[PDB]
Amino acid sequence: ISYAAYLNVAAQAIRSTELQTASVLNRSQTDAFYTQYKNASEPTPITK
Amino acid sequence: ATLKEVEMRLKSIKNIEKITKTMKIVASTRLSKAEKAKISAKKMDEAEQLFYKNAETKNKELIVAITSDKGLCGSIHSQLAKAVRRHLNDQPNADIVTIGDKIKMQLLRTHPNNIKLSINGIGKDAPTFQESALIADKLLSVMKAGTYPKISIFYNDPVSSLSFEPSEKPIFNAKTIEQSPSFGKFEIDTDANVPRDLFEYTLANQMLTAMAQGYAAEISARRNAMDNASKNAGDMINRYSILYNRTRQAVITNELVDIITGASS
Amino acid sequence: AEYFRDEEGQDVLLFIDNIFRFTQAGSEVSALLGRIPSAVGYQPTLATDMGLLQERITTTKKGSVTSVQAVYVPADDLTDPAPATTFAHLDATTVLSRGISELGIYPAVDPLDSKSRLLDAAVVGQEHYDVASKVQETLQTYKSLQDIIAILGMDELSEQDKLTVERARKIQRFLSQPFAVAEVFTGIPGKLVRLKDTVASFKAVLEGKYDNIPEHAFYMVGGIEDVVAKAEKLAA
Repeated sequence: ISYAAYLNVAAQAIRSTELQTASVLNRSQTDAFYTQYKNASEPTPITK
Repeated sequence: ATLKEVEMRLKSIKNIEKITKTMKIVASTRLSKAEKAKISAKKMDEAEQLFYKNAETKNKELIVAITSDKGLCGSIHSQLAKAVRRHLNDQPNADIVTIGDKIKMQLLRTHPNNIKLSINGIGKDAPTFQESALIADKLLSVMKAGTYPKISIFYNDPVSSLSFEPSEKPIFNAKTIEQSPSFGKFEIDTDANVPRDLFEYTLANQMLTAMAQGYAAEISARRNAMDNASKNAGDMINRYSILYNRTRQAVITNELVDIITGASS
Repeated sequence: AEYFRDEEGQDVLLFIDNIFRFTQAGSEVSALLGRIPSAVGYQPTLATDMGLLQERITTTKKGSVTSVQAVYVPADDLTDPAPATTFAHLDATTVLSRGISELGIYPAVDPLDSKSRLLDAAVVGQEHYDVASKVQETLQTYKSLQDIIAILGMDELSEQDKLTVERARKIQRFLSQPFAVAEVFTGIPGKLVRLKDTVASFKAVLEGKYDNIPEHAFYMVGGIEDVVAKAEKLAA
């Protein structure tokens, strides 16, 4: 866990009063997954 | 025949122009979101940069590269790659993390080994804090980012919103904080592990900046590609149109030749 | 014209309007006599008719008739037997167009479809030829140079590149020359400019003696003498 991960998670948890604009809400989520790779072949993606 | 083979191929070029046209209009919309996002990112970054000068900028390596998952962006995919590969001469066994499907392809070929981590979801979801933060976290455990003395980022700088220049910068290592005066010029007692938090925070803030600047240089090159495609298709429309037309004139002439011979009969 | 030349030794200039309407009239004149018009629907007696016409215009030791003619094509078709056959006889070609005319340019002669087979290095001198070739070259590069600058950025011109721009665009203006008859088209009464002042102007613009003077101060005047007036007013 990066510092910026930790604090990100803080930002996110708070989006669990919804008094804010739409870009703000977007920034705290993403659909992105990361394809893991071996040192060629690819181990299965785990959600980012 | 001749006639019809001109005529169908011409349709292909015409459909292609329409597709490249539509796509370029759409590029212009994306470039604006890409720029707004870049400003805010770059400004956040600037505040750590004030610091890094005064600290003294100082000093296996890691390579990061920045692309969208979508293609048609001209030669961004491979020019950026070409600069990744040039610095692949300074160490063969360097671990390359490819951010976007398109840059992944060119680096995979030169060494399959160096692809260790790669990122899906750049094209659906624009550069934003969530991506960069999760990607900064995984770097530290998977890639041995922290225990590396070298980390460098490659991207495409959006010098202006109609241009792209490929550029590199360093992502200021925890080794850099340690051995630059900034436990001696910048104060903390022992109240926090300032290297292990500051590094991790500027891993992401710099990276976000590289992501937003790249998305903007790229989309800007893509508008250019899509424009240039539309022009190559236009040249081709005109040039095949003439080639068809002369054939019709030959056919009219042959019909008139039949009328001349038939008139003799 | 020829009477003048043969027995009074005079130099004369013979116009024709469309030589297209001479081909088209010629189609008809063949057909009535019984001939089959084949030349893609045009007279078969084509070659001889052009030959008589364009070989009665020559230099005798008395005088010379010379002809300026207007050649127009059937809807811009160059494929056809008629445009090629015409182009064959012509010693030089001067190409005038309406696209050029809308930019407030008289002579509207396009300097990249202005070409001669008498612009050789023996016919007009060594100097004249070199002066024409550098004046030709500047424009030719210029058009190309604008293409990739536009794609790369806005104005990304170098010191080297914009030396070429200055020179090119000053030269485009310098072509102008109002005509009394074309008073209305320039919006400016006529001027009369000569062969010597064509020459003087281009040597000077080449050497950047006329890269001291902006683009608008060549606009609506021709030769060297004329443009002395304009340089003076531009400064004072």
